Amino acid sequence: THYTRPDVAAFLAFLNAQEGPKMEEMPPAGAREMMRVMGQLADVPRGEIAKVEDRMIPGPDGDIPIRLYDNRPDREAGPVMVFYHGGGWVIGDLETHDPYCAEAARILDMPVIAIDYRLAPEHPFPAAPIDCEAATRWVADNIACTGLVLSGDSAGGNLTIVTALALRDEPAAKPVIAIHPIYPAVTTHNDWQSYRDFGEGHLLTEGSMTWFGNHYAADPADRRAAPIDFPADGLPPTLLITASLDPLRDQGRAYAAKLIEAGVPTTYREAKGTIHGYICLAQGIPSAKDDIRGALTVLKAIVAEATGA
Amino acid sequence: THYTRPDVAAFLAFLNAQEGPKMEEMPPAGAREMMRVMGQLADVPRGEIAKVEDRMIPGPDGDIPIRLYDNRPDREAGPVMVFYHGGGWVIGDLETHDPYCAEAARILDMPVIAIDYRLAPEHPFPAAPIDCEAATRWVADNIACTGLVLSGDSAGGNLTIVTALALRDEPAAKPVIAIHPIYPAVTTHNDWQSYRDFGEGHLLTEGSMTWFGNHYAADPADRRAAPIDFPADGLPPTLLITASLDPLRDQGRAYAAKLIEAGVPTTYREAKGTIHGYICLAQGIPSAKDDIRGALTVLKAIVAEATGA
Ligand SMILES: NCc1ccccc1
Ligand SMILES: NCc1ccccc1
Ligand SMILES: NCc1ccccc1
Ligand SMILES: NCc1ccccc1
Ligand SMILES: NCc1ccccc1
Ligand SMILES: NCc1ccccc1
Ligand SMILES: NCc1ccccc1
Ligand SMILES: NCc1ccccc1
Ligand SMILES: NCc1ccccc1
Ligand SMILES: NCc1ccccc1
Ligand SMILES: NCc1ccccc1
Ligand SMILES: NCc1ccccc1
Repeated sequence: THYTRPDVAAFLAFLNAQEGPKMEEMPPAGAREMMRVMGQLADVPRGEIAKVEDRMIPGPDGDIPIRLYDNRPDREAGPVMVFYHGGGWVIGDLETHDPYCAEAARILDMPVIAIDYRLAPEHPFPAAPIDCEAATRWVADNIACTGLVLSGDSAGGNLTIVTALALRDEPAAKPVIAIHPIYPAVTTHNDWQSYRDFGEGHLLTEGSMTWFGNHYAADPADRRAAPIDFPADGLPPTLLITASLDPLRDQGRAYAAKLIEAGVPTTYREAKGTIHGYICLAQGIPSAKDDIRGALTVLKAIVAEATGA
Repeated sequence: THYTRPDVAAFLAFLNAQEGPKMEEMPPAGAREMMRVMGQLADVPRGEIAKVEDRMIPGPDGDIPIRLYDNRPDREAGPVMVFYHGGGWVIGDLETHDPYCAEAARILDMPVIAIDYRLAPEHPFPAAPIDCEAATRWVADNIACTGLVLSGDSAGGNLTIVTALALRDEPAAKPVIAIHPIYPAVTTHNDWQSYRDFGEGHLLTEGSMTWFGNHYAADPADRRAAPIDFPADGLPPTLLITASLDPLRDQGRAYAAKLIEAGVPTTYREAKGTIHGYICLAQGIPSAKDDIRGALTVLKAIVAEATGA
C-alpha cells in the first residue's frame, strides 16, 4: 500500500500489540508519563556530552526553564540553536527530547538551548508561543552568539516557524540565520490527503490530534497557530523535513512550497517510509538515526554558508 | 526598487553602454558569435584541469559532439555529470560554457560531459530534447559510471528537467542520482510577475526571449517544452537555483514548489541580487564565482548522500 521501512513496520506492530489506554483516554499527567516512559524504552540515551546546564530565565508570565547542551564549551561566539520540543502543546519536557538535543549539539557543533515552555491545558494558547518568543529573545540578549538557529519537532516545528515570524517582524539582538522545523504543524485544518491516508495506525492519530487540540484551544485565525495563512517573505533559510507516513506531511510540503514562492531559500527533505515522531524513537526505529544525522548534516552546512558570507 | 548587487549593477551599466545591434536584430550565426565574444570578455578562463577530451557520438540525426572534463582521470567509477548548455535553444556551444564545466568538474570531483545538441532554427523543437536524451543514454551505456547527475542552465535547465522525466519513465542503463537545473525555463507562457519586472534591462529580455522562442518553435502542450504542466512525482533529488532579477525566476520557484508537493527532495536556492546567465559571467560579475561555488558545494553533498545510502 504505502511504502514503509521494515524497521518502522516492526515498530508499529510492537506498538499495536501493547495493552493499556490510548493517550486520548488519559488525563494530561498520565499522557505526560506515557511519553516519558516511551522515550526511556524507544529512544537512545543522552550519550557523552561535555556540558549540560539548567537554569531559569525571566519571562512575561513567569520564569521559564531552559537547558543548555554544548559539546565544545571553549568555542568562540558563533551560532546557537534554540529548540522547542514537541508533544501537541500538552506533553513533552526537557527530558523527553534530551537525547535528540545532545545529539544535535554533537553533530552541529553549536550550543543547543532547549525551552521548557508552558503547556496546555494549564496554560492554553497562546502561552507556548509567548514563552518561546520570550526565551528566544532572552538567548539573543544574554548568550554569546552571532545568530540564532531555531528548531523543533511537531508542535515545536509550529513554534519554530511562529517564532521566526515574530523575530522577522521585530528583530532580536541577533539575527535568525536559519530555521529547521521538523514535521511541523502549520494550520489547524485537516483537509489533506496525508491526513486521510495516515490518520490511523501511524502513532499520530486523528484521536490524539483532537485531544491535543482541545486542550491547547488555539485560535485558528492567529498567525501563532496557523502560519501558513500569513506571508512568509523575508524568513531565514529553512530546512523543513517531513515524514512520508505522517498525517502532517502534506501541510509541511505546502509550507515549504510557500517559502519557495516567497523567495526564501528552502531545503525540503522527506523521511521516506517513516512516521511522525521519529526524532525521539531512535532505539525503537534504528533508521531514525540516519534521518537525524542526514538532516543535521545539511543544517550544519546551511549555517556554515550563512556564517561564511 | 529591486535589490541588485553593486557588481551586478556595474556590469549592467557596462552592458547598457555598448553600441551595436541587439541579438534579436541578428541572424543566428551573428548571435552565436556575440555569445562567444561575450564569454571571452566576461567569463573566467578554463583554468587548470587534468583532462579535457572531445569526441563524436552517434545520435539519432548524426554525430553529436561531446566534451569530457575530469580533474581526476585515474578515478574509480562513480557518478558522472551530463551537462546541457543554455542559449535559448539557438546559441551556445561547447566553448561558451567551457569555463563553467571545468569549474564544475574541479569542485564536484566527478567527470562532466557537455553535450553539443542540435540548435534551432536549423533544427527546431524537438531536436534539442531528442539529442539530450540520446546522448545521456549513450553516456550511461558507454562511460564507466555508477549513476548520472543531469544539469544545465536556462534552455539547458529545461533540457535537464525534460531529460530527467524521460529517464524516469524509461530508465537508462544507470539511474539519475540527482538533477541541477540552473535558472530553468519550465513553460512557454510569460504570465509571471518576474517577467513583468525584469523583462527589460537585465540581459535576458522580452525581445531576446521572443526571438529565441520563434526560432525554436516549441509545442506549448508538449512535456518536452512545458514540464511544469506534467506530474513531477518520482523525479530524483533536485537542486534548483534561480536568479532574483531574472524574468524566469517565478517559474523556477513554481517548479521547485511543484517538486516538493510531489514529494521530491528539493533544494531551492535563489541568487539574490543577480541576473540570468551569471554562470558564464564570472569575470564581469565577480560575485558569480560565489553563486557557482555555493551551488556546486551543495550538489556535491546531495550526490554524496545518494551514493552513501
Ligand atoms: N550559560 C547560560 C545558560 C545556562 C544554562 C542553561 C541555559 C543557558
Ligand atoms: N509530536 C509528539 C507526538 C509524537 C507521536 C504521537 C503523538 C505526539
Ligand atoms: N502537534 C501535534 C498535533 C498536530 C495537529 C493537531 C494536533 C496536534
Ligand atoms: N488543532 C490543533 C492545532 C493547533 C495549532 C496549530 C495546528 C493545529
Ligand atoms: N565594496 C563593494 C561596493 C562597491 C560599490 C558600491 C558598494 C559596494
Ligand atoms: N567604493 C566602495 C564603497 C562603497 C560605498 C561606500 C564606501 C565605499
Ligand atoms: N572597470 C570597468 C567595469 C567595472 C565593473 C563592471 C563593469 C565594468
Ligand atoms: N575518447 C574518450 C572520450 C569520452 C567522452 C567524451 C570525450 C572523449
Ligand atoms: N541566454 C540568454 C543570453 C543572451 C545573450 C547573451 C547571454 C545570454
Ligand atoms: N517560449 C519559448 C520556450 C520554449 C520552450 C520552453 C520554454 C519556453
Ligand atoms: N532559454 C531562454 C528563454 C527563456 C524563455 C523564453 C525564451 C528563451
Ligand atoms: N568586472 C570587470 C569587467 C567588466 C566587464 C567585462 C569584464 C570584466
